[PDB]
Amino acid sequence: LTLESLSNVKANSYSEWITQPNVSRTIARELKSFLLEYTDETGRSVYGARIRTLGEMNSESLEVNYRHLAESKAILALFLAKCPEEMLKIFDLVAMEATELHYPDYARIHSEIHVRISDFPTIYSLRELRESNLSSLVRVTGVVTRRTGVFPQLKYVKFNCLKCGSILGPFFQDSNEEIRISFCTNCKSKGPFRVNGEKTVYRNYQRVTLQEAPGTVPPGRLPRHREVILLADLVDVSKPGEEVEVTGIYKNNYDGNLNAKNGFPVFATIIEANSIKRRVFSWTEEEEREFRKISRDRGIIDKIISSMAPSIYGHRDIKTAVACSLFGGVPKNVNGKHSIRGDINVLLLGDPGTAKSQILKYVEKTAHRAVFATGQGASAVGLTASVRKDPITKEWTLEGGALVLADKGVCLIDEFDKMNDQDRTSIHEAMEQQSISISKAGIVTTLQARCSIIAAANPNGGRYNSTLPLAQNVSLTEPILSRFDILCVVRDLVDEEADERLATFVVDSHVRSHPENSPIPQELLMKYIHYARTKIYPKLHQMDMDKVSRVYADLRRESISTGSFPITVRHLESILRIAESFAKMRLSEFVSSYDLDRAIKVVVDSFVDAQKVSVRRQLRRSFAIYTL
Amino acid sequence: KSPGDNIDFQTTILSRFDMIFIVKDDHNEERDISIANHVINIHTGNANA
Ligand SMILES: Nc1ncnc2c1ncn2[C@@H]1O[C@H](COP(=O)(O)OP(=O)(O)OP(O)(O)=S)[C@@H](O)[C@H]1O
Ligand SMILES: [Mg+2]
Ligand SMILES: [Zn+2]
Repeated sequence: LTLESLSNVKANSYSEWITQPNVSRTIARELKSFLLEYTDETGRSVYGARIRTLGEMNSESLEVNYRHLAESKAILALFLAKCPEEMLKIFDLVAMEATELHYPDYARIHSEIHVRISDFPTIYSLRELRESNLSSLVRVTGVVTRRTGVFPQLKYVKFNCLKCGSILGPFFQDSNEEIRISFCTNCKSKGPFRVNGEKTVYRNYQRVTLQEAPGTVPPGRLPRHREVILLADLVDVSKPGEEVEVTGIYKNNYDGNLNAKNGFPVFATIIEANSIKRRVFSWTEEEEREFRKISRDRGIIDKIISSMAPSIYGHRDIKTAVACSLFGGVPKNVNGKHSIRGDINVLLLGDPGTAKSQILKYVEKTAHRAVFATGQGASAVGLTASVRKDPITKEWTLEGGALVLADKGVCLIDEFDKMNDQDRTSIHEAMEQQSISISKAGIVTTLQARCSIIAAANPNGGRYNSTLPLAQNVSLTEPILSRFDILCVVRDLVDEEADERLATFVVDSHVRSHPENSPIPQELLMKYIHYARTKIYPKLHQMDMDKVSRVYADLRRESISTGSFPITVRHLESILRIAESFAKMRLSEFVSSYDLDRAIKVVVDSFVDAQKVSVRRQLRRSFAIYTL
Repeated sequence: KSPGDNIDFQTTILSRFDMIFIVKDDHNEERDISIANHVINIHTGNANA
C-alpha cells in the first residue's frame, strides 16, 4: 500500500483501520522510511544521530518531533493525533528495528524502546478536556501537586501451574487491563495458575496529580485537576511544585460497578504520559575554568556583594551578611573531642518595609538546600521534629522538620519573634548541638541539623528604639540572641536623598513591570556558590595569630570600659568563621590579612550597631581603626 | 548581688546540688591573650597535633 492508499479508510473507525495487518505493515514501512531518511536539508540525519546518542547513552527514550513527521507524512501525523496507542506500539517496533540496525546486541539489554513525541501543536488546558479527546493525544500544561512512589507494574507476566509446577511462557501485560491465562499447555488443565514474581518482569509506575496553573485559571473558577500515569522511564522526573507540560493519551479509568453515589454511568479519566517537558548546580570543565578566571579578579567579593538580591537596594551590610551565610565557613572537630561550628547565622532585625522577606526569598531562590519556614504561618514546613500518622494512609512517618531538612544548607525563618515555645526549643537545640533529638512513638534517635540560619524579626512595638539596647527591643532571650554570628539591625530613618533614591528605584521597578510596556549573572553565581561551598575548604596559618589576639583584647577592654554586654570568645570565633567564608568567595585555599580585616569589620559593625546610642558614640570612636 | 539573687530559681536547688561552680570573666589582658591564642591554635590545627 501507499501513502495515498493510507489516506483512504475502509473500516468503520480509525482504530479498526490501523488494526488491519496490511495497514499496520504499511505504516511500519513508512515509519521506517521516515526514521531512516529524514533530513533537514542540511546534510545531517537528526534521527540517526538521536538513535546513536540513545544507544551510546544506554537509554530507552527516543524523542521524535511531531512537526518533522507532519512535514514528512501528514497522514501518519493525523493518525498519531487521532489514535495514538496502537500507532505508538507500531512506532515502538519500528524504532526498535532501527536501533537493531546499528547495534545488534541492544535487544538483550533493553528489549523495549519508548518513543516520546515532542512539540505537539494543539495546546489544551485541564479545564477544557471534553468528550472529543478520549483515546487521543493531548498536550496539557499544569503544576504537579503531589506524586506517588515508584511501583512495579507487571510487564512480561509469567505463571506457574499448581497441578504440575510447570512455568509458563512470558506474556505481555497490556496497561489497559489485567491479563489472565486459562490453559497450561503441559498438563492440559484449566487449573489455578499463580504469578511468580521472581520470573516476572516489571516496569516502573508513578501516579502524579496535575492541576491547572493558578495564573491561567478564569476568575470565579477553581483549578481543574487530572491524574497522570508515568511509565518506566518517566518516573521521578517532575517534582511537585513546578510547572510542567505533559503530552499523553487521554483515556478512561475503568472501575467496578461505576459510581453508586452519582447514580449516572460516569467514568473517571486519566492521562497516560507520552512525554514530560519542564517549562542545576552542575559545573562542566569550562565552568570551573570560568570560576577560576572570575576568582582571580581583585574585587570579586564586592561583585558578589553587588550580586546579592538585585531587586533590593541600599542594604549593603545585609547583603554582605547574606554572602557570608551563603558561602559559609568550615566546620571542624579537633581530635574528635571538641567541635567548632562552621556556618554563619544571621539575624535581620528590622522595621516593617525594610524588605527582609524579599531577602529571604532571594536566598531561597539562590541557595542549594534552602528551607523556608515561619513561626506564625500554617501552610509551611514545621521547625519541630515529629512522628505523624496519616489519617487515610494510616502510615507513621518521621518528619525531621525544617532544621533537619536544611542540613548542609540554610534554613530561613521568617517572623522569628512570634514563634511558639516548641519551635524556640527546636531552634535552641539546632544551634547548640547542631542536631535534634526525638523520643516519640517508640522512635528514640538524633537527626543531624548542621544548618545555617538566616532569620528575620520585627522589634518590639513596631520600631527599633536606639535608646534601649538590643535585648530590650526583641522578645528573643539572651542565649538565642548570642548564637547569631552577624546581627544586622536595619532601621528606616528619614533621609531625604535616601528616600528619593529608594522611591525612584521602586517606581522604576513598577514602570518596568507594566504589561503594556558588574553584578555576576544569577545562573553563574548559583553554581559559583555551590562550587566554593563544595570544594574549597579554606585554612588559616600560624603566623597571623599575633593580630587577632591583639584586636580581641582591644575590643574586650573597651567593652569592659564602656559597660555594654560583653565581648566573649564567640566573637573571636565569629571573626575566624566569617574570615573563612570571605576566603571562599576568592576560591582561596588560605586566609589572608585583608580577609581577616574585612571579617573584623563585619563583626565590629555588627556588635556596635546593636547598642545603646551612648554606647554607640564611644564605641564608634574607639573602634575607628578597625572600621576604617 | 547575692548568689541566690542572681539565680532565676529558688535557693533550695542550690543546696540540692553537690558542687556549685561560679564561673568568672576575669576581664584582664593577661588571660584573654592566652585564651585568644588557644582558640587560634584550635582553628589552625596546631592543637590537634
Ligand atoms: N530597600 C528596598 N529596596 C527595594 N524594595 C524595597 C525596599 N524596602 C522595601 N521594599 C519593598 O517594600 C515592600 C516590603 O515588603 P516586605 O519584604 O514584606 O517587607 P518586610 O521587610 O518583610 O517587613 P515585614 O513584612 O513587616 S516583616 C516590598 O514590596 C519590597 O519590594
Ligand atoms: Mg515580611
Ligand atoms: Zn499444569
